[PDB]
Amino acid sequence: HFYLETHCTIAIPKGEEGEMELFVSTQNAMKTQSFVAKMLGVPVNRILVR
Amino acid sequence: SATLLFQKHPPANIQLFQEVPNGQSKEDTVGRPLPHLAAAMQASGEAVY
Amino acid sequence: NKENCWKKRGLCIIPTKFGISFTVPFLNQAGALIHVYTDGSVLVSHGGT
Repeated sequence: HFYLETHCTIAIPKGEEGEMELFVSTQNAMKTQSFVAKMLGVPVNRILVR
Repeated sequence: SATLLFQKHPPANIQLFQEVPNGQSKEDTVGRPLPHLAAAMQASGEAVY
Repeated sequence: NKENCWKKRGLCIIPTKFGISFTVPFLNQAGALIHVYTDGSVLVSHGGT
Protein backbone atom coordinates (compact mmCIF):
# COMPACT_ATOMS: atom_id res chain seq x y z
CA HIS A 1 0.00 0.00 0.00
CA PHE A 2 2.75 2.44 0.97
CA TYR A 3 0.32 4.91 2.53
CA LEU A 4 2.66 7.70 3.64
CA GLU A 5 1.40 7.37 7.21
CA THR A 6 1.94 3.80 8.43
CA HIS A 7 -0.37 1.95 10.84
CA CYS A 8 -0.78 3.66 14.20
CA THR A 9 -2.85 3.33 17.37
CA ILE A 10 -3.04 5.12 20.71
CA ALA A 11 -5.00 3.33 23.46
CA ILE A 12 -6.17 5.13 26.59
CA PRO A 13 -7.33 2.95 29.50
CA LYS A 14 -9.83 4.85 31.68
CA GLY A 15 -9.65 2.49 34.64
CA GLU A 16 -13.44 2.36 34.91
CA GLU A 17 -15.66 -0.56 33.94
CA GLY A 18 -13.12 -1.72 31.36
CA GLU A 19 -13.56 1.49 29.37
CA MET A 20 -10.94 2.32 26.74
CA GLU A 21 -10.72 5.17 24.21
CA LEU A 22 -8.58 4.61 21.11
CA PHE A 23 -7.28 6.94 18.40
CA VAL A 24 -6.56 4.88 15.30
CA SER A 25 -5.44 5.23 11.70
CA THR A 26 -8.14 2.93 10.31
CA GLN A 27 -10.96 2.78 7.77
CA ASN A 28 -12.85 0.39 10.08
CA ALA A 29 -13.66 1.85 13.50
CA MET A 30 -16.41 -0.75 13.96
CA LYS A 31 -14.17 -3.79 13.58
CA THR A 32 -11.44 -2.08 15.58
CA GLN A 33 -13.96 -1.58 18.37
CA SER A 34 -15.36 -5.13 18.34
CA PHE A 35 -11.94 -6.81 17.99
CA VAL A 36 -10.55 -4.83 20.94
CA ALA A 37 -13.63 -5.66 23.02
CA LYS A 38 -13.30 -9.36 22.10
CA MET A 39 -9.63 -9.48 23.10
CA LEU A 40 -10.40 -7.70 26.38
CA GLY A 41 -13.51 -9.73 27.11
CA VAL A 42 -15.74 -6.70 27.68
CA PRO A 43 -18.98 -5.49 26.06
CA VAL A 44 -18.60 -3.43 22.88
CA ASN A 45 -20.28 -0.43 24.56
CA ARG A 46 -17.15 -0.03 26.72
CA ILE A 47 -14.86 0.68 23.78
CA LEU A 48 -14.63 4.01 21.95
CA VAL A 49 -12.73 4.32 18.67
CA ARG A 50 -12.05 7.72 17.12
CA SER B 1 -27.59 19.31 83.82
CA ALA B 2 -25.53 22.51 83.60
CA THR B 3 -22.52 20.61 84.94
CA LEU B 4 -22.82 17.56 82.68
CA LEU B 5 -20.28 17.04 79.90
CA PHE B 6 -21.57 16.32 76.40
CA GLN B 7 -23.01 12.80 76.40
CA LYS B 8 -23.89 11.10 73.11
CA HIS B 9 -26.89 8.77 72.88
CA PRO B 10 -27.23 5.57 70.77
CA PRO B 11 -28.19 6.37 67.15
CA ALA B 12 -31.42 4.94 65.72
CA ASN B 13 -32.27 4.99 62.01
CA ILE B 14 -35.35 3.64 60.26
CA GLN B 15 -36.11 3.91 56.56
CA LEU B 16 -39.55 2.99 55.25
CA PHE B 17 -40.42 2.62 51.59
CA GLN B 18 -42.67 0.58 49.33
CA GLU B 19 -41.84 -2.88 48.01
CA VAL B 20 -42.31 -3.38 44.28
CA PRO B 21 -45.27 -5.43 43.00
CA ASN B 22 -45.04 -9.06 44.15
CA GLY B 23 -44.47 -10.63 40.74
CA GLN B 24 -42.33 -7.91 39.17
CA SER B 25 -39.49 -9.33 37.07
CA LYS B 26 -36.08 -9.43 38.73
CA GLU B 27 -34.74 -7.74 35.59
CA ASP B 28 -37.08 -4.77 36.12
CA THR B 29 -35.15 -2.68 38.65
CA VAL B 30 -37.47 0.33 38.55
CA GLY B 31 -38.68 0.77 42.11
CA ARG B 32 -35.87 -1.31 43.64
CA PRO B 33 -33.05 0.04 45.89
CA LEU B 34 -30.30 -0.34 43.29
CA PRO B 35 -27.04 1.24 44.48
CA HIS B 36 -25.44 4.09 42.48
CA LEU B 37 -23.79 2.42 39.47
CA ALA B 38 -20.41 4.03 40.17
CA ALA B 39 -20.46 3.58 43.96
CA ALA B 40 -18.00 0.67 43.93
CA MET B 41 -15.51 2.60 41.78
CA GLN B 42 -15.95 5.67 43.95
CA ALA B 43 -15.18 3.54 47.02
CA SER B 44 -12.10 2.14 45.27
CA GLY B 45 -10.78 5.45 44.00
CA GLU B 46 -11.06 4.23 40.41
CA ALA B 47 -13.82 6.68 39.51
CA VAL B 48 -12.26 9.48 37.46
CA TYR B 49 -13.01 13.14 38.25
CA ASN C 1 -38.24 22.12 80.29
CA LYS C 2 -39.98 22.27 83.65
CA GLU C 3 -37.26 20.12 85.22
CA ASN C 4 -34.30 21.80 83.53
CA CYS C 5 -33.14 25.36 84.10
CA TRP C 6 -30.07 25.72 81.86
CA LYS C 7 -30.99 23.31 79.06
CA LYS C 8 -34.22 23.33 77.06
CA ARG C 9 -35.82 21.19 74.38
CA GLY C 10 -37.78 22.26 71.33
CA LEU C 11 -40.08 20.49 68.89
CA CYS C 12 -41.52 21.47 65.52
CA ILE C 13 -43.25 19.80 62.60
CA ILE C 14 -43.29 21.60 59.25
CA PRO C 15 -44.59 20.83 55.74
CA THR C 16 -43.32 21.86 52.34
CA LYS C 17 -44.22 21.87 48.68
CA PHE C 18 -41.79 22.56 45.86
CA GLY C 19 -42.80 23.31 42.27
CA ILE C 20 -41.26 21.04 39.65
CA SER C 21 -39.85 22.40 36.34
CA PHE C 22 -37.86 25.38 35.06
CA THR C 23 -40.15 28.42 35.25
CA VAL C 24 -38.89 29.52 31.83
CA PRO C 25 -40.75 27.09 29.53
CA PHE C 26 -38.03 26.63 26.90
CA LEU C 27 -35.57 24.95 29.28
CA ASN C 28 -38.01 22.10 29.84
CA GLN C 29 -36.71 19.98 26.95
CA ALA C 30 -34.43 16.95 26.96
CA GLY C 31 -32.65 14.79 24.42
CA ALA C 32 -31.10 11.34 24.34
CA LEU C 33 -29.06 9.26 21.90
CA ILE C 34 -28.98 5.46 22.05
CA HIS C 35 -26.87 2.97 20.12
CA VAL C 36 -27.22 -0.81 20.23
CA TYR C 37 -23.98 -2.43 19.08
CA THR C 38 -23.90 -5.77 17.26
CA ASP C 39 -23.15 -7.79 20.41
CA GLY C 40 -26.37 -6.47 21.86
CA SER C 41 -24.67 -4.12 24.33
CA VAL C 42 -26.35 -0.72 24.62
CA LEU C 43 -24.70 2.68 25.01
CA VAL C 44 -26.98 5.44 26.25
CA SER C 45 -26.22 9.15 26.13
CA HIS C 46 -28.49 11.97 27.31
CA GLY C 47 -28.26 15.68 28.11
CA GLY C 48 -28.07 15.23 31.87
CA THR C 49 -24.90 15.16 33.97
